[PDB]
Amino acid sequence: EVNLRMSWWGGNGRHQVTLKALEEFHKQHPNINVKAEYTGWDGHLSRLTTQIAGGTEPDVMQTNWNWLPIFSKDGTGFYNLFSVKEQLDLAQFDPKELQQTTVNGKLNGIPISVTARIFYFNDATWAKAGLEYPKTWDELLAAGKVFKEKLGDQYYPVVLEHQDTLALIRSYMTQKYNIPTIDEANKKFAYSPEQWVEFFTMYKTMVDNHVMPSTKYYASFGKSNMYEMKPWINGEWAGTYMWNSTITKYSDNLTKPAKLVLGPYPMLPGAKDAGLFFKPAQMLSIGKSTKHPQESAMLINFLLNSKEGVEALGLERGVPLSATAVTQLRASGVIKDEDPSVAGLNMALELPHKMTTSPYFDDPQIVSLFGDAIQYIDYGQKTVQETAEYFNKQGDRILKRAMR
Ligand SMILES: O=C(O)[C@H]1O[C@H](O[C@@H]2[C@H](O)[C@@H](O)[C@@H](O)O[C@@H]2C(=O)O)[C@H](O)[C@@H](O)[C@H]1O
Repeated sequence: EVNLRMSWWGGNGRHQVTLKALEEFHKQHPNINVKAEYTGWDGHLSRLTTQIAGGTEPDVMQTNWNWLPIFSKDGTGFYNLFSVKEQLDLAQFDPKELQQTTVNGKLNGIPISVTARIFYFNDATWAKAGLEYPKTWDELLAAGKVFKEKLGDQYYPVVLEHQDTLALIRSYMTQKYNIPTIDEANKKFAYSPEQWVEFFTMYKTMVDNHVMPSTKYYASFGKSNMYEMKPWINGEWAGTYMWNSTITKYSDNLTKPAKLVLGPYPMLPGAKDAGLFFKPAQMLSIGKSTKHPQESAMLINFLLNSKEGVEALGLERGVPLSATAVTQLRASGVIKDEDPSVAGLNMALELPHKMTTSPYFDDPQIVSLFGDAIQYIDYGQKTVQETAEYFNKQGDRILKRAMR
């Protein structure tokens, strides 16, 4: 007679399918009740951090890979799933994906899917602009002027939120210099002061060349989710550098007949590595002190492995890593090669991508610092030179506290 709580984040489409899956789970186990706790991405980590600090987190959580150092530096912040391998079929998940979710030999999460940020474009707006999708960084930067002149000041090749930008310029810097962004031995960023000048100078170039809204223009709209903004819905902001695993949260709010379409991935001649931010998209974890680890395990197995859970959940989290699950969704015709999300992943996997991203590159205080920094620049409060030093200094401090 078992009462479980489960949290997750995502759009309403993801909420809808998860809710149907939990109703089927309860149908399958009338002795097991699941209270569902769901929101969008915004504030979700923050609410979870409060819960975990008071020992009141859910039995089952959808978790983010970059949270592992936050909650489980020593692998003990989430229940070890090696202890519930009897309810939960672990062999369906590739051992090297499961290694991305293991900390000090403890299995902290089951990776649901993998993802990298790639370029998707509004095919309607790009058609009107008369432009081909950029194949090079130089083309991306040259696209802004064409949009601006051809279609109007309100038209932009892409919109980039600060976290997207952080990833994008890093990918460019990885292509050029082929070094990790974070030096983990020394608990600090690897870039020289000059490469940080180059990083923020690139931002300023793209903003001046009309590639994307400045953070000041972006702020003139409202506090909405980006995919919920008018200039996104009406095609004026004509693309996104986005996780393939959540691309329908974006393309579903376009004005028909507009679609998001996979763009090419810009690669500097002579680059040894595309500098993708490629990671597990999300995990399902069990609370450290859950009073029901076995029922929590059963629920995660249902959702990720069972015919019924897998069918219900569809692709609202990306392309399943579970071998049974992904085979199932291909056989039911739900996974189609031409779908932007599946095509996005295939293209990414073919890109040279040996460099892995440190979970510290996505530390929420580092991401928040980045947005502060480009806002310094856009609102004229710091020069590029000053912003680059500021970011390097304040960032190395955060890293030290984060990697503590
Ligand atoms: O919901 C997802 O599928 C993703 O959520 C997380 O990303 C955040 C937002 O949900 C997403 O719209 C994007 O803008 O980036 C945000 C972020 O990266 O923190 C995960 O980080 C993704 O891997 C994915 O699970």
